[PDB]
Amino acid sequence: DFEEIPEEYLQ
Amino acid sequence: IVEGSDAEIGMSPWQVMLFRKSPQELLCGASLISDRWVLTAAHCLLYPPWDKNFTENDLLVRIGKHSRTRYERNIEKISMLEKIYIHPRYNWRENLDRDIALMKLKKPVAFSDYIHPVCLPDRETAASLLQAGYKGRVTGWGNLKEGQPSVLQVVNLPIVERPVCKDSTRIRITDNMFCAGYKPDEGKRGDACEGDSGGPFVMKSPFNNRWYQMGIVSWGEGCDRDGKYGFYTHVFRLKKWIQKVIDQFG
Amino acid sequence: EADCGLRPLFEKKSLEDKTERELLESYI
Ligand SMILES: N=C(N)N1CCC(CNC(=O)[C@@H]2CCCN2C(=O)[C@H](N)Cc2ccccc2)CC1
Ligand SMILES: *[C@@H]1O[C@H](CO)[C@@H](O)[C@H](O)[C@H]1NC(C)=O
Ligand code: NA
Ligand code: NA
Repeated sequence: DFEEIPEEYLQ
Repeated sequence: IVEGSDAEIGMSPWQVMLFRKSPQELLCGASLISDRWVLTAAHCLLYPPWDKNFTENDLLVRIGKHSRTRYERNIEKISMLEKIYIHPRYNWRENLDRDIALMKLKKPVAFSDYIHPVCLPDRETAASLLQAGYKGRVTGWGNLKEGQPSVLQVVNLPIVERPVCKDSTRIRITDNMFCAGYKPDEGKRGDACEGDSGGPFVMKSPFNNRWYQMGIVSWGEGCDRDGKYGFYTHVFRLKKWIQKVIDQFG
Repeated sequence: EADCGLRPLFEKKSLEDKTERELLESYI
């Protein structure tokens, strides 16, 4: 359901 | 939020979403109190009965949001956590007494039309506004009934007299809590629900037109049940702890 | 925090949201 967020934040 | 409505754009620019990295999912609500500090409920981070014990790197906060699930490019800001601080006398074993935590952000967030901090009450505003029958406002992306909303939900609810709160539940209530919601057959309803925890209960002061965060969504039995009421952490009662954390960590 | 609690799209431009009057009316 959740749109993927930029990988910059997930790192 | 049960029996609420869609929020207007920028209606709650202090609203924060607590977001789990893996898997990517909403965890809780929260609130912006300065460009570096975010307030939430302790049980959003630590609740051993549910095997919940998050660490900083497990988490992000998303600020300025409206849609629950979209990545709101050029509007929302996503921040990493520097440090989590849980009240040292948070009682997760019994009744969620002192259900409060602070999160310090790694970098200050830039304010915008969609991002702006709420005020914290002082003793005079607390004494004036926290009275039975006076209404506050609760916001969140939690469940719509005891499914899930497309955008942020809002509901206005009256503070309830303390004996009515006590007589509504077998759980032991403390001075660090208050409850809110309509009585049965009053003709109106509404409540917070699962997923709204950690979000703010706010009131607009009629003296200076500023919004103040009086409570944090904490606990309840079911959602929007007749004769039950939602319980909120009493922010002013824990303000001295809030100030100590901020005046010793940044 | 000097500017806390004042919303850019509402108080800052003297606009009211659709249900804040319900709050004001409750404060008797
Ligand atoms: N209707 C509402 N306004 N709320 C809004 C908040 C949500 C989410 N919060 C919880 O689920 C909390 C987390 C721990 C268990 N708990 C409960 O509320 C339990 N049912 C009762 C309880 C158990 C232990 C200690 C204190 C209370 C619930 C519904
Ligand atoms: C939760 O985890 C933190 C760090 O991983 C630890 O310091 C704390 O004692 C743990 N508490 C519980 C109840 O699991
Ligand atoms: Na009771
Ligand atoms: Na009820």
